[PDB]
Amino acid sequence: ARGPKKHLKRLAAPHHWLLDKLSGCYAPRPSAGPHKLRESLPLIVFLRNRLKYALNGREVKAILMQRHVKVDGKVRTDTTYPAGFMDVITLDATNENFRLVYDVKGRFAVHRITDEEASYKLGKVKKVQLGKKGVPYVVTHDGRTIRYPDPNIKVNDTVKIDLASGKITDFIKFDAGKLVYVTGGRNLGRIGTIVHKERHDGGFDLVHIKDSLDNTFVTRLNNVFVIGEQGKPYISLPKGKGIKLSIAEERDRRRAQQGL
Amino acid sequence: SDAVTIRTRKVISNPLLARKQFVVDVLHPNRANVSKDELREKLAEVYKAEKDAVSVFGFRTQFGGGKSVGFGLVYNSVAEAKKFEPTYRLVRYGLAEKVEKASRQQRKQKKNRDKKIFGTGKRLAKKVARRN
Amino acid sequence: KNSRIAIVSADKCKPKKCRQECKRSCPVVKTGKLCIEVTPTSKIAFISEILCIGCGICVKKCPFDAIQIINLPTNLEAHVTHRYSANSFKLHRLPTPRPGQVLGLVGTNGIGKSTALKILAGKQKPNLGRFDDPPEWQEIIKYFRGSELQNYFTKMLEDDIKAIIKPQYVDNIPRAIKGPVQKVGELLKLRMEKSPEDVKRYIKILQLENVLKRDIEKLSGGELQRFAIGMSCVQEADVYMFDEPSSYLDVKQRLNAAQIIRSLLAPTKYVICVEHDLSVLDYLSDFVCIIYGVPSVYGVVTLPASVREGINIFLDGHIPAENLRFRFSYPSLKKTQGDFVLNVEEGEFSDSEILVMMGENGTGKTTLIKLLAGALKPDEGQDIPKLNVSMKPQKIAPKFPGTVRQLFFKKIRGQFLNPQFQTDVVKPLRIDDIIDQEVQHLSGGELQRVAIVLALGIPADIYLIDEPSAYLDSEQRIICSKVIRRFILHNKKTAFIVEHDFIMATYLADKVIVFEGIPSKNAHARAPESLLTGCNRFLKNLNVTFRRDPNSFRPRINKLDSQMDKEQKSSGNYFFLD
Amino acid sequence: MKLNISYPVNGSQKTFEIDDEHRIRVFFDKRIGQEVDGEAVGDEFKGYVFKISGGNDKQGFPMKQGVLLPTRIKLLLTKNVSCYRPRRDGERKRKSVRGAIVGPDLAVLALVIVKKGEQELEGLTDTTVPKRLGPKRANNIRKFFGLSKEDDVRDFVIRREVTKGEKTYTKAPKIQRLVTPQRLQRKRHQRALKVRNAQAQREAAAEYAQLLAKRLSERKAEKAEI
Amino acid sequence: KGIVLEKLGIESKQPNSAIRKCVRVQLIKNGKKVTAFVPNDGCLNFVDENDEVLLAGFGRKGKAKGDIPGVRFKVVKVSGVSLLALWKEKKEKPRS
RNA sequence: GAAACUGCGAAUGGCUCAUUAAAUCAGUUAUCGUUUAUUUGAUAGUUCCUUUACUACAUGGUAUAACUGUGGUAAUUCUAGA
RNA sequence: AGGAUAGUGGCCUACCAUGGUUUCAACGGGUAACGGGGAAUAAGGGUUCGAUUCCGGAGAGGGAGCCUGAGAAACGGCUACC
Ligand SMILES: Nc1ncnc2c1ncn2[C@@H]1O[C@H](COP(=O)(O)OP(=O)(O)NP(=O)(O)O)[C@@H](O)[C@H]1O
Ligand SMILES: Nc1ncnc2c1ncn2[C@@H]1O[C@H](COP(=O)(O)OP(=O)(O)NP(=O)(O)O)[C@@H](O)[C@H]1O
Ligand code: SF4
Ligand code: SF4
Ligand SMILES: [Mg+2]
Repeated sequence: ARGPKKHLKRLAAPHHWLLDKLSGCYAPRPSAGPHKLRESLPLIVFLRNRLKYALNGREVKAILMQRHVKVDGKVRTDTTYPAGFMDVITLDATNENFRLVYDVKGRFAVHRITDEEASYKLGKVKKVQLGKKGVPYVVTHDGRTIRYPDPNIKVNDTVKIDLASGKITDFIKFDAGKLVYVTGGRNLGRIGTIVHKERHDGGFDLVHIKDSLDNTFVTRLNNVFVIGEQGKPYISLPKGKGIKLSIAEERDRRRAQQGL
Repeated sequence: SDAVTIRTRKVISNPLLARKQFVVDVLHPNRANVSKDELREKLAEVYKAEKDAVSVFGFRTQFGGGKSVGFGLVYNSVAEAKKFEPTYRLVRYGLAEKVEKASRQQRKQKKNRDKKIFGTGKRLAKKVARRN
Repeated sequence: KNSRIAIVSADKCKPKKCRQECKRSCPVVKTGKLCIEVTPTSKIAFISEILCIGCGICVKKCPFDAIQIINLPTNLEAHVTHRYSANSFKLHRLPTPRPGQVLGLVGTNGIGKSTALKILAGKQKPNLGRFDDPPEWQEIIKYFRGSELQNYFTKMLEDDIKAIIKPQYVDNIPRAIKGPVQKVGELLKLRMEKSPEDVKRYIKILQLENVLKRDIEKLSGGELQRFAIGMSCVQEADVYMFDEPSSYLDVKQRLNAAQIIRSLLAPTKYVICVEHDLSVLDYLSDFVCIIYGVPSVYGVVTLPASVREGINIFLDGHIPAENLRFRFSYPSLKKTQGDFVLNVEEGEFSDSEILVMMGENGTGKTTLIKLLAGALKPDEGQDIPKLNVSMKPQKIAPKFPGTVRQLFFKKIRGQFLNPQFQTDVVKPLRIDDIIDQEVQHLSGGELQRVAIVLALGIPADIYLIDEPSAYLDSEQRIICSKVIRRFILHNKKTAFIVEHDFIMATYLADKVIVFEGIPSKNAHARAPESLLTGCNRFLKNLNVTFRRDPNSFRPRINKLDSQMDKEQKSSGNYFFLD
Repeated sequence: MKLNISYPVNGSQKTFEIDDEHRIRVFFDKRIGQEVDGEAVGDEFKGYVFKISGGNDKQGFPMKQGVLLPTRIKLLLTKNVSCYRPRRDGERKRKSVRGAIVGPDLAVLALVIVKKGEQELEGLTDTTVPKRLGPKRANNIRKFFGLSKEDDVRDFVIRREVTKGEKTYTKAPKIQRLVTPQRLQRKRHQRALKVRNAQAQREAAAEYAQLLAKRLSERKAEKAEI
Repeated sequence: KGIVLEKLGIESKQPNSAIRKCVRVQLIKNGKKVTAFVPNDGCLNFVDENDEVLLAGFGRKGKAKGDIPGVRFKVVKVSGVSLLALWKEKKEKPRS
């Protein structure tokens, strides 16, 4: 209707922000940013709902406007800034560090990380082309272009990004024998290393994946994003380890064993 | 009054706002309601920061009686409390004083009148004076 | 709840072409009584008033949309803000004291306006047509919640909106408060708080510079109305009210009064005028707010309109809500008092004829009348009245406890017994309530009508009449004036009529004497000449002109200087179409 | 008709209520901009020469510049053009405006002047307005006094006091488009930044050549083995 | 909702021999001539010629109720009061 | 720090469903037939094309609102000159 | 083959060809028809409703045209006619 939509209601926003139906009509529309609208998570949502630091929007703004907190080690003062997958949220509150990584149920958990891990992040290369004056370049899932890459780095691979500098510290190739995370959709927040790839002419390369318990499954390659070598993940994984328990194991562990 | 017994459950320290945030639970048999002012007087026994520096807000009584739940804050210094706490709570605490000005629709009417005048508007008055 | 009624005439409301469906499908026509009377003919469809039940069935299936549907005024125990008891006046809506703009409040006389003003002030509190218990504000707030006044009235409860009103009547304010010292001087200083400069601006722009050294009691009602407004104005307060400010005052001095009222309005303040106006309400108010009903029975206030539009609807009648119809000799005497030189010239005071006076307030028209009756004077010579003298007072705020009927026994009802007082008023607006009921509780035009009777009441021919337009409007004024003229022309009398109103003078007038000179200095009464030249003389000095409203024959004062105004100044004529 | 005269040099101005049609028979059938002699009008304006700038006719409508026809016509009016001001951005409106041909129906001729005659007028000739905002920008300051470009700006600046009563002071104009240390620092920093960018691009492309060289060595020399 | 036209005396069918006391009504909206029965014992003397009455259908959805030929509507309110309230002496009818 | 100039915003929202039957619409692709303000990340050392004097690059010109004052019209967030 | 659009394209021009739809139901007419997500009822299958809190569409009295902006054919912008 005659241009961009600036407002956004509750309900229209995704289920994995854990937005309660009541206590408001509207939701925070994520601002135009690196990540997409539906996949990403606003900073306000990360603060008041998850971490429980702020109560109101006021308080959130008052926290953000005094610098302190920063995504990618950069000021980032806007309220509804889209913090997406695999982002370092550096805070000065008792030297606390946070990595956004997916959970069992496809949400963003409060997963703390070490001060050494805060240095670097990862990124799935979406295209690699020549820019102006024949200079090749890559582009990650979060738009962080890197000039003068290694010729080994082709499409669908992962890059380790240094944050402090826009550089390629490492790269990992796309095949079996590597630890392989999976985002997007039904099998969102799982790990199973790849068994084998499938070509399919005319788009959509369904990859076959096999977790630690050998409960194999298939997902689409656009939502697949690797991580590291077998038994050597370059990022510290959360509780659950990208396995996904059935409802039986849930009723055994999460409402029987854990009780006092 | 009997027992009283303040219990600050679900304690979170908040370095980024310079405060602590917590759930005040109170056991008050043989008295009607809890009273915020009395809790402000007696919360300094555990934390020690006078009264206005601390703050609190947020309560509700349990069904039946004898008990009250609530959600509250404790800021470290007074200045921080002044700058971070919402403006309306300060009035309740007696620190700030809200300028009780005109009605909302009245202000809107004023705004419309100001829209209807171009520039400063003293020129119009002067023109009228020359006219008569 | 209401009386729905049909209305007919239109642009090519064609009965000849249509095959008359109105007649063909009306329920009242098809059960005996002819409500809608029509044929294939040259004229319009005629439809009755009294018969029409309402329905609106003819409206839907008339082939052209000629016939509309209206709703007539009637009480239905709806709303009711206040009554007194029973077989008495009631009122339904008091409303939006809308701020930042002056609020006109118009109606035919004895309709509630004054009572509503009192209610708004919080002096005479409402009762919802019931016999309330000790301070029942709660209940009344609950009744008029869901609306603006909830806020207003609650504020009033804790006096965070201080009250002030200009009273209806003028003679009561000097008599009630017997001050230690008179003049403008000190009594104004005790009243005012605001500032030193604003009061200077007020008294200066009020063009008085007269009554700075003089006691209030001596002052004529006009210079006195002026003081009343001044005392209301300077009083430091939140609310502001002016209950009929522009009565018996000069045409020039009305406009600047209005523009002093205007002074108070802007910065988040509420103002509420009442007025029976010509077209000087153009400047008084921004939001005109008409009231309708029956005099001294029920009154309903319509939601506010724009001034222009509102005045234009008051004339025709129908509105977006309802429909209120609407439409021998004497020598040159030299008279003095203390701070005045009231001279008079010789004249021809002819038999079986009227005589018209005009002038600025303080031109000496009024004391003349007193001296003619009996008060003081003369030091050299006079002419005693041949006929028995008949007198009209201006300062009317009387006190005859008991009832008006008792006071009517001091006159007589059995003279020229054929209508007279009934021809003044009896069928449309009614006099039953006015003939009963106390005079203490009676309102302006009705109280004035009391004095219009005290004139053609005692046996007398030679008549002294100054300011009957006091507390009356276009409805009550014109017919009353016509009746007065019919009286004194038919049965052979002589009357010295004195008006501030233009229509009440010019529709009567023939011989016109003109007062001239500055207030609290001089006064010269010029001889009776033609109606045109005399009126020019009256208005050349005042420096104001009129415009006859072409459709309805109605006066509209000009805006000090203008394109048409200057033509009138250069030509001379201030009255078209005789 | 009323007249409104204004002398541009002194910055004075006054109205004149001029009745009698014979006194104003010269002004009729003339255009805005044309020069008119005041001797034919009367003795007070003898010697003067008047240029007309604008005017208003009856009902307060202005005279648009050189638009012809002595009648009010409905015209589209946009931003940055006379006899209109837009509220909303790019808002064009149709308004009835009169032409520049002077006729009987006029009310105020907005008369200016050209030459001052033998007789001196009452208001205009004597008084002179103090021109309010003195030169703000540096170059305009330098052109007002006539200081070439080596006299310094801080000492030669247009002034105005402010006597309150108790405690007196004297606030001055800010200057724009003026040299300081700060701007020199900024330009220097800009150039430096550009240089650093260039060097960073030079250093970056060099390593690419070495990596490429290594790729050619390891890969292309390995083809000789098979 | 409708006005009226006149009171009737409807000759009922066999075997149910009586007179039913209905009203001819012209409506507001279309303005069609309709016949309508008046419920309860007595209660025809409440309504008069020309009067705002709110009608309801019988129950049967079109056609006769029981023994009344042509009549396919009853009443509900007259002068906006309800016949049921009037029959049972609860509420009062306004004069106009 | 009112006013005004500039820059943004006012195309979001909120409201109603009259038209509209392969049209809207849902799921589902595609743009290797494209525009994309703004965020987000990268990004033009080579313009005095006589870079031999060429005008200042210690950084230069054209106006113009608010404003002071003179008014026009019955009137609208009408506006004229100086 | 051009023009026009940010663009493909009968979208529109000039020339040339005689096609495209259809009783597996075109074309017309009606709809008290905005389309979905849904709601009511429920053995199972169904039947009726969906103006209405979410997505999408359309229109701000009727039509038509346009300025300005990245974005409108905007209507708490403009323009004319009814
Ligand atoms: N206290 C009272 N007791 C009995 N009757 C009253 C009382 N107050 C008012 N009335 C009646 O109510 C009517 C209207 O009152 P009011 O509002 O004063 O008239 P009004 O419309 O202001 N007249 P005016 O100002 O001359 O146009 C009058 O006709 C009185 O007869
Ligand atoms: N003893 C006195 N000393 C001084 N002045 C007096 C005295 N008595 C009366 N006056 C005033 O002298 C004036 C004579 O004017 P007057 O004839 O009353 O004008 P008017 O016809 O009343 N016009 P208006 O005020 O419009 O009614 C009056 O205004 C009186 O107030
Ligand atoms: S009103 Fe309608 S119906 Fe009655 S006459 Fe005029 S046209 Fe024929
Ligand atoms: S309105 Fe009701 S009554 Fe008056 S005419 Fe039309 S139908 Fe007959
Ligand atoms: Mg009254």
